[PDB]
Amino acid sequence: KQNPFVSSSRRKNRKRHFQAPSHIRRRLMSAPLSKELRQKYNVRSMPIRRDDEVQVIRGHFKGNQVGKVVQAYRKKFVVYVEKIQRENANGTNVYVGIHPSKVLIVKLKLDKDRKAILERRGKGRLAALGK
Amino acid sequence: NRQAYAVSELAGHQTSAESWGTGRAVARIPRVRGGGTHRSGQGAFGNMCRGGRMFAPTKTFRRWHRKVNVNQRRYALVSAIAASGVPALVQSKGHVIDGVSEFPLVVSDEVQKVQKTKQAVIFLRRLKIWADIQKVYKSQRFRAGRGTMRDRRRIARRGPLVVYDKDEGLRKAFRNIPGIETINVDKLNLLKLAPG
Amino acid sequence: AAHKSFRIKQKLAKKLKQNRSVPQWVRLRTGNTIRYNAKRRHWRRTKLKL
Amino acid sequence: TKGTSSFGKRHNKTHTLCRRCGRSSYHIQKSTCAQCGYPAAKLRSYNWSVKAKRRKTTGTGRMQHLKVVRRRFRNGFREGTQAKPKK
Amino acid sequence: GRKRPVPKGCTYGKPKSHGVNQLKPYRGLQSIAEERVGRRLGGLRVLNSYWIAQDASYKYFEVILIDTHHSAIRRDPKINWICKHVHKHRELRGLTSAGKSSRGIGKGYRYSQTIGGSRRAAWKRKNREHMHRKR
Amino acid sequence: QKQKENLRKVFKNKKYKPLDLRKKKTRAIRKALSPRDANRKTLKEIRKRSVFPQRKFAVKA
RNA sequence: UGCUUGGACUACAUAUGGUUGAGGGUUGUA
RNA sequence: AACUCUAAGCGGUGGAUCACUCGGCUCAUGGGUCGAUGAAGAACGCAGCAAACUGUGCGUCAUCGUGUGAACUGCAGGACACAUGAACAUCGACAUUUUGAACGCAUAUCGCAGUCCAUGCUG
RNA sequence: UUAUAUACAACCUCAACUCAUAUGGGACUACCCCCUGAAUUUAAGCAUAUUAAUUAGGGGAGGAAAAGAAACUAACAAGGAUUUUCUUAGUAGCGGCGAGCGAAAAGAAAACAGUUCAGCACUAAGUCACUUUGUCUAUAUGGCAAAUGUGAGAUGCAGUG
RNA sequence: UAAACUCCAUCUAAAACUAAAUAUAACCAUGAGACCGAUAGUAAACAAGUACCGUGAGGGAAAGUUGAAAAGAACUCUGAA
RNA sequence: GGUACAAUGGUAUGCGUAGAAGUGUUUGGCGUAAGCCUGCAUGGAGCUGCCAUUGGUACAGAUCUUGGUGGAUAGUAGCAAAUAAUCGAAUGAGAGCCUUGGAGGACUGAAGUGGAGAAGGGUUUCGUGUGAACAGUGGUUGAUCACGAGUUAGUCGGUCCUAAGUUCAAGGCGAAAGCGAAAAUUUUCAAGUAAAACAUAAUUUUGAACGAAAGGGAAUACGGUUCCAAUUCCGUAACCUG
Repeated sequence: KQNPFVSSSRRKNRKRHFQAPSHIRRRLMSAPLSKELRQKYNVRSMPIRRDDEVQVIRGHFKGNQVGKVVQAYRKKFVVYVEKIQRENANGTNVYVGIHPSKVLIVKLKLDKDRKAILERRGKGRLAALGK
Repeated sequence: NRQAYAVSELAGHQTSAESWGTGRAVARIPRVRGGGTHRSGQGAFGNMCRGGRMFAPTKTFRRWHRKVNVNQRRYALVSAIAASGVPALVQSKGHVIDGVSEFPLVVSDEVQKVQKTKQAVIFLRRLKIWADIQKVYKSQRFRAGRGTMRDRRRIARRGPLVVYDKDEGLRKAFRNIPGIETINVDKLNLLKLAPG
Repeated sequence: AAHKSFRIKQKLAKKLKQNRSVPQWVRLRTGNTIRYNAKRRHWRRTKLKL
Repeated sequence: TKGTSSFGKRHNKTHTLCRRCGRSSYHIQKSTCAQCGYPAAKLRSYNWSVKAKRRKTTGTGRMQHLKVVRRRFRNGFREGTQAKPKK
Repeated sequence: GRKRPVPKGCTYGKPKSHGVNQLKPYRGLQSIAEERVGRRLGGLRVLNSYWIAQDASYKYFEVILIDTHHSAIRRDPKINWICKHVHKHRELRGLTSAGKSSRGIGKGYRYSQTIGGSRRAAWKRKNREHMHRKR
Repeated sequence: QKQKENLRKVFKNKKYKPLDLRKKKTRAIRKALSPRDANRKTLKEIRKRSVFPQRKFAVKA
């Protein structure tokens, strides 16, 4: 917008994210926190993980029921949640893929690193609201 | 503000293709040479061929820019300030102004210190200028090109122009409102003062 | 020829292993486009020129 | 008998493989490649054919050394150090 | 002079092209002299060359040449300019005193058209066709 | 690299270390007058250097 | 000593030294 | 309900038209870096299942150290190897086969040496 | 020494080495320097001319290169290295005086930076490279000193200029 | 404007270095556009300098699009399929 | 002057998943005309009117270019050289083939259609499996397609030697490349020593290398063995080199 090393080209923005590698594709794989975890942590969004719990917002499954994810299938830009599912012709349960923008994290899986993102994404909100 | 375009200077001409002449029962154009590849012997070099050079290729030394007399760009700036009074002519560029106080709208130098976009829209609300911004949002479209693939998909049409003298904060504060742009007195672009 | 060199026998060996099909899982990868093998030669229709 | 009958006598090779370029264009009696001009210290290329130069330029193959040197330029050709850990 | 190396099936062209046996080089015998030393000795730079004798078929020259990676050419700051990389094969580029004269480099008027440098730098300039933006 | 780091400990203090324990930068950079005498100077230029420094001045009335 | 196996080396042209030298090429104490 | 003519409807054959675009092209900006320390290029090898492309060199679709911090996925198999770090980038460590300016001599040959150091079999 | 019969020396011209140390070839192609050099074309024919001091061929470098601090202009009230742009100017000139071709000084800009040798009554070789030994602190074709060890150097090295 | 006289001006050739403004279809990294939109734009949007042809120098293609998600049509009948 | 196409700048408080572009059409029209508006049907995400300025701006032709298609024609085009097959059986979804085995009539007639090699080819060989395509008819078979396998040497060859010749070596030459040289260049340019004495001492320069799977050139034969290899494995008996 005001940076001359920033492209507003359709072409270069579609290309730089479909060809994103699978660790830029974690930050592209992001989902909003719940309004209680947004209020507990002062963190708005998060990169999704495996043992995170999750509610579906848009699309046919549309949600009030929280299930945990089982694949952050970064290659398709899609997640698979534990009971969001579908049938084959021959009665096999297949997981239906949801993009993380259309989903809502209600319980984050925490270890020593997923906690330290919260003490980094929340500390940099009070330090960006006090401007 | 235009940029140069041209086809490649070697395109259509990357073939060693000569003409079978007559009498080989096929027309006399340069046909590609060898064998076994769908491409021989097929038709090369021509505007009417498939893969040839275009009829006269576009060159990068077209005159794209222009010299206008300076006294003729002063004449046009002047005729775009005398039409930014006259509310028959602002009312015929669209431009909701049936609640605007005076023509010319002169406001204080206190508008030149507006520092947030929240403050800036109240000024446009209080001075009944906001009804032209609301017509800016109702004109936000997509282009019907071809321009959509060439980085001009779109945003709106034009709104008010805030000629200012000093900039204490108002070009930042008016930066994000659609349709609005702020300009210094001494410069005065004609491209911004009579758009189109 | 039945008297070849070591270097013609290794270039003949590499074109021999390269004359497999595409494995059929490869058409099961995501967004795959490879359908057949496009670099299959027969020994009788296209020659190697070696 | 310039044609069909004459072409059955083709069973000897004018060009075997070439030991620089790997094309089967090394003339055996000349002992001279027709493509890279092999036993001659310097490659054969010409400005009257840009398509041929195109086909064997730098970066038609692997560039096994050059694009490590491109990645090393941007770091100032540093050597003998490693990234100390944090953070 | 320079016999023109056309094959005795001599020069095909228009009759201005037919000269074989009375043409001269553009570089002198001293120019071509230290040229023949700079090739055969690629590990050394040619500084300057000098006539020492001649008779009827051979002029011959001494050539001052310099071992540029020696630890006394490089450590000594007067001569030390030619240990640089714009001085690799200067004698093959017209840059020694003998190769320099063939080029036609001087001031002012008589030496006019090599006025940007080379001679070909000057045809490039004098034929340069500036289309302007504002034109 | 437990054995090349050991050879680099032995070919400390010796001039003429092996060509592999020796700084492959580029071929052009390794030859081109190591800057410890690319910018050494004649005694005539060190004596023009120490008598008239560029003075530091300002002009207007 | 003995056959195998592994490694180092063995191109050319050049510069500066080193080392061995050639020459009734100029000379010298005898 | 021969065949023919014409029209539309349905089916075919064909792949225009329109709408797409990790591709071209053109203009400009910043920067200056190959190789006898073996380049560019070539060849052949290398994956649990792989032919090509991409990557690589017997340490062979990778690689020390860093960064990030849970995947990779077509299918298995393992991840107890975050929680002392997957996958990715990055890359400063180590490494880089036969070649190739190509350097023991050759090479339509995996042909023939020498000198030397070691080991593995007599004594 | 040399009846080419004992040595001895020293130079000078040249050798040899799998000697110590080093240096060089090859690649790329857009720009750059040095060379070699056409014909189509146009002239309504065509040979000079033109195309062109160009395509192609050959060689050599750098991030730019080349050029460059006057054997330059002018004829002034004088200017002052190089290179690039504007103008001079399609001008002066050149040309089967046909086709065609064709610069420069001054002026206006951009940028600005200046110097070094050889050769004299420099007036104690006042210099340099190795190698070894002390000894600095890159993984140094470095730093200093010692032996001034061996050589370059009086067929001329440094400083001044 | 060639020559001879007598001037005048003007430089100091036959040795050497030198940044900057300048150039840049290549390379490393970028940004753009009144450009093209798959018979177009690179020859090449795709495993493209590929397949393939030529002894060789060299010549050199065609080929983008299910759907939002494979949910990629279980099962039955008929058939050698 | 007017109309089609694509854009850019303005503009229409334009239109659009409640269906845009496109296409289809006996929906109804308007325009002298280029063309336009409209309904319905398909379609699934973009597009149009106006003012200006534009441009790779309008096709029936070019033995135009690329692609697709029609007749001719399901064919009086044709699939007729190399004598020739027939019976019965089994398999099979289906048999004139190549599928097999049996019987039988024939041909090649050994200067072969037999058995082996050299070029060249490169897995085609072989076993099992086989579905489309290919085998210009068929196909249960295949030199096709899938899968699995297969090539063993001191004695056969290469490799060694030279031929005709070739590549290089600094006399040379050339702006160079390089001679579409053949260098024959070249101070001791090459050898020699159970290695020496009043030079250690006797001697030689055409350098060098490549170039023959038919020339030259050490040494092996038998019997057996496999789905597939054999002067190579196995057994047996020899031989050459060091």
